[PDB]
Amino acid sequence: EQGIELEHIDSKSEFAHRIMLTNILRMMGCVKKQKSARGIETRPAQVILPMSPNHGTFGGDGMYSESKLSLETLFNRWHSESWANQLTVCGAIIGWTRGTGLMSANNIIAEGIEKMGVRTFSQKEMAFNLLGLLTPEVVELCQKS
Amino acid sequence: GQGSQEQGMGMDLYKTSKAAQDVWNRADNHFKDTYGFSILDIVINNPVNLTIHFGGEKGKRIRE
Repeated sequence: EQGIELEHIDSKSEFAHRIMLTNILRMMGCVKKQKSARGIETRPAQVILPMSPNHGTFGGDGMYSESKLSLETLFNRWHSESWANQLTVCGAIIGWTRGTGLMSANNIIAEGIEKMGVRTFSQKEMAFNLLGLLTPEVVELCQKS
Repeated sequence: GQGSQEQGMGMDLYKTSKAAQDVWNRADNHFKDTYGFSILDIVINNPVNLTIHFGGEKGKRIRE
């Protein structure tokens, strides 16, 4: 969603939100039922939630922020509902990742941002970090908290 | 004693008798909650490979 502020929120925005929140919940919904059916109580699937820290700091992103913030409900519903044995939540707050090696509009300023003592990531580096969330140690953590 | 065991032995009795239903289920509930399989599934279907998984707080207790 580009150049879509509050007033310009329409079809596109709602549809994206349906993708970026509702169906993901329904997907977590679907897997729970199919696991509860076969009496599989002891093999939870780990859901890697793409989190943003910039919950509407930018604007023009339409219903991006709303989707990405609403996911944080799962960190409380896991305690309070009956699906803790079938799913676990692993919220990934993703930082800066430089895309390919051309001028994808944001790569030019990456250097400038790193001169504030920030570090930006390559695709392969961020991947490693996310694959870090599937290591048997943090697997155990998801299955406690 | 041992020896004489077929697929779905005494399952005819499980369907009818209330007392039978008590015995199997209460055992079956324990097999799931402690050793993580359905003894019924074993008797009824007689599978070839069964995989026990130790994921989640409940899985941990079964692994221990």
